[PDB]
Amino acid sequence: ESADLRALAKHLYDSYIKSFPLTKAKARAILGKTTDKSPFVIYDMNSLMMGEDKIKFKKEVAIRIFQGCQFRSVEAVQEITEYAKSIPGFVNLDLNDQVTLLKYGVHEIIYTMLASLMNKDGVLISEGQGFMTREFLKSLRKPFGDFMEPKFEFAVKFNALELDDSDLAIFIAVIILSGDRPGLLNVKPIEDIQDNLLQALELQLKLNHPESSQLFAKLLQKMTDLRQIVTEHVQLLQVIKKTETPLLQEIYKD
Amino acid sequence: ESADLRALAKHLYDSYIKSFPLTKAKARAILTGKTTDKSPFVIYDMNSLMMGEDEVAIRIFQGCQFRSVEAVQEITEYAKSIPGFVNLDLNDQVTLLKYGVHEIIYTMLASLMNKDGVLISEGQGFMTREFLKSLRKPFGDFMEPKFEFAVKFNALELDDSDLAIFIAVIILSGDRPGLLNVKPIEDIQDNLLQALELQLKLNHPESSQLFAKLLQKMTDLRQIVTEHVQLLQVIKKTETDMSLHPLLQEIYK
Ligand SMILES: Cc1oc(-c2ccccc2)nc1CCCc1ccc(C[C@@H](C(=O)O)n2cccc2)cc1
Repeated sequence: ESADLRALAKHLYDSYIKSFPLTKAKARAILGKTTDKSPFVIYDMNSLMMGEDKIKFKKEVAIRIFQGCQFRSVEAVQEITEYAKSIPGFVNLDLNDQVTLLKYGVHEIIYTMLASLMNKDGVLISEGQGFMTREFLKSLRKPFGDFMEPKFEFAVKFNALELDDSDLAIFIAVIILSGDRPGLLNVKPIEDIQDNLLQALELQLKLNHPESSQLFAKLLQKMTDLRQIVTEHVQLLQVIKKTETPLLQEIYKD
Repeated sequence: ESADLRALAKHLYDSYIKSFPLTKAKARAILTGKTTDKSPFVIYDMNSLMMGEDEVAIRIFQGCQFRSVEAVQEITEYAKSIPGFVNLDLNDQVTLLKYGVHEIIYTMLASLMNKDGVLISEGQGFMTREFLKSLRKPFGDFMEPKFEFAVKFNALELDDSDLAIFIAVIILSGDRPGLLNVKPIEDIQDNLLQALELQLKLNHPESSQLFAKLLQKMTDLRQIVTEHVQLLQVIKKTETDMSLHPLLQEIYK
């Protein structure tokens, strides 16, 4: 029934709003033009120095930035974890499976949601208070110059679909309820749920983007691009391990 | 109009049948015991390999190469039948084939597989999964991920008419590295995706969201290709005397 799919769609949009403080609509207004404020721009080493001193950020510079992405990605995991629980049926799943789906899904959500904060020239930083340019990130080092580049390329491609928060809220849920995560114990109810969410997403895009033909298919094929980016992210973290050689190390276990 | 989509579905299926001599329907008939087709000789060890022939790890490897070269040429014929494909920039035609070819091969190879092995030699033979594992250190690994994919993919229970549209969709992907005109390619794929969407709903009415589940397999396919390339580079260096087929070299370049 199309009413229940629409009900599922709004539920999720309502949860998403409560879970994620900095929304795409907001990020876009900031990027985009709503000149009621302005983010501090970081475009080289000197602008970074002021960036710290001016707005509060709670060794080598290339390292210090990388460690900031870690801090922020840990914050995002809690936000995504909170959102997951609102997805109808998710908390009724076996607890090991809940943890499994969060464990593997979280990086895909992060880069998906990152794209909302990125344009072709840079990324909003620190609750949108800043803007780190793409050039500045390119110019970091032999290891750290390629950390963000693949994520900018995906964003450019992802953002060309012009999804909004109402669309994304349902896409994110689809991602979490992936029944192919390794080590899952009861795959059926996960797929039962994802199938329900895929119906709601399908209907969401049709009503919200009636002229955008086959957008559902294009977005689902963007799931390969997310998976490939996540794959080649740990491929950098393996090399970081052999370059960046205590109780904080524990907090950012992964 | 759906009628236009049904016409495209029919057209692609027809070309599929004309391009691929060993269909899934034929493959399944041979595997299950249908008396339309005849039973395969089974290769499960060295003597059974010696009998069927009436160093082996390399022999099997060069055998898979010859079959991929053969498949590439079949896939190339199929592609040309795809409305709009031959009208594309020639450079892109080659690029779409370069990256789409192996993804098609592993998709269609699933059709020839069950959990316990794979049809060979136009369905005359059947080589067991376990036998393929028992091969030399660098050659014992190549087929497993293909089997693990096939088991998952075959569970969707697509038929040749479904596969015909899906492989069309794979070929006309506008995200291939180095394409010149993404728009004409994506316009055609939209049309194909619509057709597939209608094909699946009609052909598999009781099968919820098969379209979405099918598209998500394109993830699994791309991983299979990367694992394989990695694994070929190991053999380049291990086996200095082993030759890869020119057509396969230029694809992997
Ligand atoms: C296990 C087996 O053995 C034979 C075979 C064929 C003829 C003679 C002896 C064995 N075919 C198969 C499997 C089906 C054919 C087949 C297998 C694998 C591939 C992928 C293919 C590729 O990546 O291009 N390849 C090349 C070398 C190793 C893999 C393409 C085609």
